[PDB]
Amino acid sequence: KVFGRCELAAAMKRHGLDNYRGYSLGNWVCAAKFESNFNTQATNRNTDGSTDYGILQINSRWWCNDGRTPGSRNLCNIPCSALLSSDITASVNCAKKIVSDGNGMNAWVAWRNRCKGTDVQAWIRGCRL
Ligand SMILES: [Cl-]
Ligand code: NA
Ligand code: NA
Repeated sequence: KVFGRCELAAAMKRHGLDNYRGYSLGNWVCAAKFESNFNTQATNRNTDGSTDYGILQINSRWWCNDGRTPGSRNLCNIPCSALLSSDITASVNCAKKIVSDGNGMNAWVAWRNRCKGTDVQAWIRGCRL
């Protein structure tokens, strides 16, 4: 599913991401835009042989099981393919676990490089929320 900006903000709000660990909603929308272009089916292979999956590009080295990442962990306890569904429940719950882990949203390279320190409110401007 390719989400619309406002449609994604509303699903993110419903699942309790707005101000989760102090990250306002526009942070999560902005991270989604640059990680997956709002596409729940996006996959990207990393140099280390791990793969990122879904709307928040959650990585198979720590967070989900894809059966092909030697010696990885599965801390969100899910097959990585669960992260590609048009329902984002699995991605959001897993993201709550990641963002609590110590580095906050710096865990998302595109967030650190493209969203951090910018006017992230712009990402939810005009949304009926
Ligand atoms: Cl933080
Ligand atoms: Na915001
Ligand atoms: Na594996």
